[PDB]
Amino acid sequence: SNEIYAAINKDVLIFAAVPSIEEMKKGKHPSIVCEFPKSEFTSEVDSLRQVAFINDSIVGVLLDTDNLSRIALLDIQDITQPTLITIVEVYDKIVLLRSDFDYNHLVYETRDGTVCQLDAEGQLMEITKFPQLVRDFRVKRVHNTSAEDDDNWSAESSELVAFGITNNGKLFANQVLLASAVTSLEITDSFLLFTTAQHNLQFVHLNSTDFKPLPLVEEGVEDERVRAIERGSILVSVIPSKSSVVLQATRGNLETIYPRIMVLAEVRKNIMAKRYKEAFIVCRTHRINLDILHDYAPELFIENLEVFINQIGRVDYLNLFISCLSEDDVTKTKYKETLYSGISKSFGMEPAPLTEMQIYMKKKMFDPKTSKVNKICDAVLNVLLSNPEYKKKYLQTIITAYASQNPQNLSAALKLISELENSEEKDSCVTYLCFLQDVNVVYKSALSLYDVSLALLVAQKSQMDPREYLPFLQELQDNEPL
Amino acid sequence: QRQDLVLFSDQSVLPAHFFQDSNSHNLFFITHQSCTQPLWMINALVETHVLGSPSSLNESSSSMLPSSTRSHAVLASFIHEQNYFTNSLNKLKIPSNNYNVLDFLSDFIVNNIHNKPRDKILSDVLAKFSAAIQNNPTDTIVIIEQPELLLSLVSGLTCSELNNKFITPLLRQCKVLIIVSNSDIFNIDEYDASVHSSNLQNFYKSSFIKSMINLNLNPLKTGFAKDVTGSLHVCRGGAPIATSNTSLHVVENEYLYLNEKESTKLFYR
Amino acid sequence: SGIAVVAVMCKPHRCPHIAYTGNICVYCPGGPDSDFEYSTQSYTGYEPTSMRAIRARYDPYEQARGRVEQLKQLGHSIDKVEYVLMGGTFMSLPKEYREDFIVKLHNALSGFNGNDIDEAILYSQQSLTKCVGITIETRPDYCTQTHLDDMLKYGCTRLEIGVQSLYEDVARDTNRGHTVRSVCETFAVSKDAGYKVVSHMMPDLPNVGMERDIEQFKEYFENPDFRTDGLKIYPTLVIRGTGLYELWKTGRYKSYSANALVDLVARILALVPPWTRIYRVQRDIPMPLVTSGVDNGNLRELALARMKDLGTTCRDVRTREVGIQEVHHKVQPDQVELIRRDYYANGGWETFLSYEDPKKDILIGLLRLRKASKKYTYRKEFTSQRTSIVRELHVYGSVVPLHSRDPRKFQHQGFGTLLMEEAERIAKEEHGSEKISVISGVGVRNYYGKLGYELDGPYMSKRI
Amino acid sequence: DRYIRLWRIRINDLIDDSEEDSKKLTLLSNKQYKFQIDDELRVGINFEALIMGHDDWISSLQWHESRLQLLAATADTSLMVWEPDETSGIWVCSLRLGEMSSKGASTATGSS
Amino acid sequence: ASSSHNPVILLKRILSLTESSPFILCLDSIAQTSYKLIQEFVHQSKSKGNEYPIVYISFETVNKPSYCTQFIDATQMDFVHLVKQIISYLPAATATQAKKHMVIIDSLNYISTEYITRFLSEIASPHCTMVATYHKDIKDENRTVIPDWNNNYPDKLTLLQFMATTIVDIDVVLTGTLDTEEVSELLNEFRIPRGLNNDIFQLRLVNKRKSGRSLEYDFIVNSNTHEYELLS
Ligand code: SF4
Repeated sequence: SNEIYAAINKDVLIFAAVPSIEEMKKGKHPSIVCEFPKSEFTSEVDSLRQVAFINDSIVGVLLDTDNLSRIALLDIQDITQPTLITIVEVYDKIVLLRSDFDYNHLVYETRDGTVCQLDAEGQLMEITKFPQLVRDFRVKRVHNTSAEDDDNWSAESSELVAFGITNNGKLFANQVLLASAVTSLEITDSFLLFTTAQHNLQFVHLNSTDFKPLPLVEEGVEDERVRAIERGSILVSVIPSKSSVVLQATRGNLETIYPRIMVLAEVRKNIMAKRYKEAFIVCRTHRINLDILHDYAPELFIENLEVFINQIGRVDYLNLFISCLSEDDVTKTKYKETLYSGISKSFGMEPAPLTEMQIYMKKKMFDPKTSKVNKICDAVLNVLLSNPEYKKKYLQTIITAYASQNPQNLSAALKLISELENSEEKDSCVTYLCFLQDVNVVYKSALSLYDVSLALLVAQKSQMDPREYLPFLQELQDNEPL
Repeated sequence: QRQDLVLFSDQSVLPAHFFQDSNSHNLFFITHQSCTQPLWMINALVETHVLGSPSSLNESSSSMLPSSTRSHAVLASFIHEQNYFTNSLNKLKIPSNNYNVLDFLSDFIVNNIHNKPRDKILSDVLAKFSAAIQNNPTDTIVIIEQPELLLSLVSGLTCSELNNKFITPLLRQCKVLIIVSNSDIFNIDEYDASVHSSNLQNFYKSSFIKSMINLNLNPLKTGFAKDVTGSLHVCRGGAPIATSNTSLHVVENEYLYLNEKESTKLFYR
Repeated sequence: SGIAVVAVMCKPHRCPHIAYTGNICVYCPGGPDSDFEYSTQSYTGYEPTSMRAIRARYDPYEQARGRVEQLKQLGHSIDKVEYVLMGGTFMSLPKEYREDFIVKLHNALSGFNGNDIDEAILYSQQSLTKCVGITIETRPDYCTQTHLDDMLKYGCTRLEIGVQSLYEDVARDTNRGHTVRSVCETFAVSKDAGYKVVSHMMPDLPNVGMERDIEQFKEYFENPDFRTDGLKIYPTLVIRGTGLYELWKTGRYKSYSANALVDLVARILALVPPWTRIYRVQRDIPMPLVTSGVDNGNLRELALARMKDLGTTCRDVRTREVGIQEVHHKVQPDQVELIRRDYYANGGWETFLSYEDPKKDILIGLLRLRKASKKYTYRKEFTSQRTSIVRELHVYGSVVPLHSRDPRKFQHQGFGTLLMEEAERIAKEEHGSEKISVISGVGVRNYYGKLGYELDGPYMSKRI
Repeated sequence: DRYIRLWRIRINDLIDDSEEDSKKLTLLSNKQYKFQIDDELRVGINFEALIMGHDDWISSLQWHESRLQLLAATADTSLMVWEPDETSGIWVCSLRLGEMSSKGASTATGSS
Repeated sequence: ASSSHNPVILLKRILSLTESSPFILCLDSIAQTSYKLIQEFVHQSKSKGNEYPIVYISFETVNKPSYCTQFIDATQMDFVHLVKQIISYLPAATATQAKKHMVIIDSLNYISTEYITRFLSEIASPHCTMVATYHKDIKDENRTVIPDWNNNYPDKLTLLQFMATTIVDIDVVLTGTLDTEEVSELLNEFRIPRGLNNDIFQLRLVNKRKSGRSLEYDFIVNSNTHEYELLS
């Protein structure tokens, strides 16, 4: 819970504690409370080297003789001398020691290359042996589920997996070889990160068991398997709550970056809960394509557009997003689910843009009933045009919907403009419509809707000759309507 | 910083089963720019064949004396002499008794090759190795060093006769052959050897066609630095691998190497 | 667009640090005492700006007006100009001269014809042809708090204080009047005021080896004291009139060859932190009068070939800039991300935010933020509570095209707002500040007055 | 901006009309500024003409007594006299004084 | 006309010896060696079932080819012998109704030009199919010929291009960061960079017909699955 800390001096152990995280964020300096001598529970045995914690209530210590390396355990208490619990007798020497992935038990390594796990009440069970002596290792609970991208909901049982890296820098699974030379590794929920000797940040999604060696390093990934990072930069910490990774540079300054995969996971999670405001902010502030809002689930949007409109009260936000629309599947070119589906495949092969002459077949293919843009426009139009109050709040949205088609209904836009009680408001609408489209065609439509004021008001911005619009209206303004 | 030296898919430089397969042959071709010398690689090859590991780069060299080992090694050269080979390679501690060393420089020039028919010279220079390898037939490695110089020695010899009289019989008789040479002929500034000096270059091109692996030691570009000496290239030769296993192939990578006090270091850019 | 740099000149004078050492610093060429004698120090008087200054008898009004009109007539139209001053130590001169100089330089563009500099700057705020700051050259001995207040009132935005070395014998043997360590406190006091600070270096100097040259730069970039926002590298060239030529005449001096210098530059460029802008390794020199050294017109043109042969190419701002609009938009860019770095420099924590492409390492926009400390701040604005300062806003993100679905007809006009709100987020959450301030030139005091910042003294600030 | 413009002003009973209640084409730049000053006086102001053709910023405009002429001084020391054009309706400069080339006390090129 | 309406079909008919070809020539270099095309012959000409004696006459090769059924070493024979100890294995110009075999020559660069045409005269029969590769990076020996002003005759390349009825050129497809200019340069000073000698290669086909002009096309050939793609 990040409120208890233990430090070992010689012959005494010191425990410090804080009331809460918020108090530390307020300005309460950490308070030292517990001071426990050595002769109380050990009687001056040789060594005092390491220490570890279990779920805020168990503290483990290593006491080493010439060859025997006992592990002392204490169930914590208050300031008054936390009592001793059974210390075990071990017949080997310990090298490394950590906690487990959820702060429940302890894991440790012997001087031969064997990792074993022990429980908080003297329950012992051996785990694994390593193919080569290592300098670092990490124990992780791999879910034993069967789905390749974990699309199950029964939450099947899990198994303990302990990785490792040698002094030469070769990343190892339990018994699986990985990239030849690396220098770092960090594991969190379903996530593994490691930096090779070429210093590329490479990701691993923990799906299930049966690991295999990773492929030869290649150039570029469409998914988030491979990212380029500065030289000498080892990893420091991972914060998936904000989709961030923090690392240490070689000269001694911090750095923090946000790889695309964890941001995409966050936005997908926000989508699943029918929350269309936080996802918008996340997708915008990190320069993520806005089509992914519902391009990954069209039917949900077709049924939830009525609340999509209500959740986002900013007119400009809606205008931006609807103008931010394309037709392709952003789920297949930018944000493929191959971020975590499949293992041991070929890499991204950084794509190239299409040659221009071979795109026009799609242009000639276009009909209103095929494109996503037209169906989205019709949906939002019929949703908004069912209440005059909503029109008088998103006229800009309606104009954008009209102008977001190949068969643009600019005539309807000018019809909607005509009914305003104001002149400068009509001017603002005219300017907005001129932003998206050429003034020439707008003037053509203004002529085609049989009115005189609108034509000249559009022609003001036409930047054409005075003689283009003087005599035409000077004749039109006078005669009979027929 | 330091990186391992791997030259095959089996994560081994010199596979042992190569010596265990009968009815097979293989050829390695090594080229060094004559501003540097590949001796520190010949040593590694010999150690990894005999001791089974690179005993100077990746492994310590405190027990480097492979004399009287179950394996064998045969080296022959023209550029230097028997005296240099013994004194130096024993100061480099390259074995002696489970080993064969051949000179063709000291006292060989003086009317032992000169003013004699060419056919006898070629026959005898072939018979030297044809008799020196009869003892141990299937646990030896043989390396020749810069044999093209002999072309300039024999009165009027082209690439074809020398090749078919010396090189191919040697590889047919022996299991595996390693040929090392230098490439200054391709590095004359503002002069074209393709004008009339193509006879020697024919040998290089023929060897690269016949070779299986190609090792290149080349100097740095425009300038000269302190922390790095040269560049190391590995490439697939012309001929295919004559092994019996199917998954075998060659790894493809480039190294930067520094040499200092017989100690070599390899790493990446 | 229309960014303009119009250099001006001040009347000749003598820097007083000569007084306690006897002469000018050894490498300084020319000067009033030299044969030229109508020229400010460190300039031979043969530069085109020197010619334009002499014919005007060293008057700021005429120089500024003439250069502006010439630039306008050439074919470019100007609406954003930044002034730079040159020559000696401008701050040494008496009180009235600097006031009149600044008032003239602002009234040249504003069109105003008054006095009482407060009114001049007040009118210059509401003027066309906006000014985007000044660049004043000054020495460590003249950066005291009173002078800093003067510069803040004038409208200056960034200084450039040279150090020329970090060893201690060089300071006395080059007749430069300041110990090296005092420059650190100068940087510390200057930075807390929001002044971007740039330095100078010269690789080869008398009684300096190639080694010492290497680790002096290494210590400059590594030590948390010599971390500054810019650099200039001046290879040592020997002009006949300098005190350097006497050493060569007496045989007490020798230079480097070409290979040594190109190797040194290649090594140096492979260490630059990614928040410092290497200004000019290929500086501008009086060519024919040099007697010792090597050609410097294309040093980097060969250093690049060197890094392509050793690896780890440069990472400065300049090489990674894409520009305001269509400089390298011939190809559609790649993945765009936000990168945030933090470092400790001169008794304080500072943050550098940027919008970059990580696959190919280009740069689009950047921002700098500093958390004010307690042992260096003295301004009555910054001595009332905790506060943070935006030392520089830089938006080349005025680019129309982009990668990852650029705005169609909005074309990144709200791009800067992203960074501004990003800065405000960590100002409110991490710094725990109660006031945020931004420094800027007087001509651009409105691009920041729309986001809510209100004016106090020379600063644009808003609370939390 | 180096341009000189004019504005005509009329009292009531002579103010230009047909702007209101008449089918005419109103341009963007020909707007008429009318104001009811008091219960008995209304003034109409309109734009007349654009005069240009100078090398720097205008500094002094002065009227006359017996002519429709103006005196224009620039920052280039040039002097111009602008007079009405009875033939083309757009005023053309009458006299141009100060062709001497002099900038400051020391003259190199141009004038100032 | 109504035959070989697709270039791929023509290539496969040539490869599998469906249509007889008295002479075929293949060009290669150091940038891409030419022993994969023999694999193409072996694989394609076995679908029709040609187990007929695949003689492999060799001048330089040290190893014995598994894919072939014969092995002849010609480092000790002269011209007349070399013709004579091949007519036995091959269906020599007797038995006017008989089968056809396969001939693989490892190298053409070791033979003097003076006999070239005769090596195609004493053996040319409707029973034999000569296949041989030509390395273009080896310049032959010309001191013996003494090319003075009165001792002249055409060079080997033109004779090889003339007496051939089908010509195929081999090239290595560029895949990574190497282009033709710098590749040819580095080969000139012999640095041999990575990005050479792969199985996926490219071919240029020139097929000659009687009483008419030949046809020239290009192909992309893979040596893994034995599949082809014509030039776009
Ligand atoms: S301080 Fe500047 S002006 Fe003074 S002598 Fe040194 S370089 Fe010249």
